[PDB]
Amino acid sequence: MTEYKLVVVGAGGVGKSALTIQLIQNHFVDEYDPTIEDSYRKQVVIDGETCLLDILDTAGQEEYSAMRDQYMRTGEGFLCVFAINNTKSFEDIHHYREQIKRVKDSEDVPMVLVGNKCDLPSRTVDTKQAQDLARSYGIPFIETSAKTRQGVDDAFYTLVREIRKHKEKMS
Ligand SMILES: Nc1nc2c(ncn2[C@@H]2O[C@H](COP(=O)(O)OP(=O)(O)O)[C@@H](O)[C@H]2O)c(=O)[nH]1
Ligand SMILES: [Mg+2]
Repeated sequence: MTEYKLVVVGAGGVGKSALTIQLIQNHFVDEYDPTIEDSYRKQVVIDGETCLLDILDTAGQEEYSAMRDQYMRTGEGFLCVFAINNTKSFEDIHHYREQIKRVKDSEDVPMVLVGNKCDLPSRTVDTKQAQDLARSYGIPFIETSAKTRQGVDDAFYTLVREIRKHKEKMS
């Protein structure tokens, strides 16, 4: 009955699509056209509450989408995703958070920092690094693998729990 509008953002290749599809369909996609942006819905139970997750997997294509606009402005929570084997994608995080702050005109937007691909040994971004950045933003940090499903539910559900904290402060 309660809906949650989630948006997944981050540099190309970090695993935004694989994480979303893992969440909704419980499998790991080998390849997914990096230009495809679409929303995915799933009814789930989180801490005993039935809700519908309405999740926008962004792809960053300059072509107009009225759905995208709607989601960024009405998006209640955002997953900011980098890959632990992609130093540049971690450097790109701040750009994403800053543009979310602008859309919401707020420094307190429900948001979670996600370090994806944590099954890979070629790690270049250590946990303390990402934990210190999330400390600065005042948001949770979760390490995930869309391949093995580690942390995937935790990432999306933690975001819902952040939206709940926000919603109950604002009223
Ligand atoms: N090993 C590993 N590969 C991943 C993971 N998540 C995504 N990938 C792969 O990384 C590539 C890009 O993922 P994709 O979801 O298209 O990233 P996007 O551009 O952010 O949407 C694909 O080849 C996926 O199979 C992960 O957690 N572990
Ligand atoms: Mg994609």
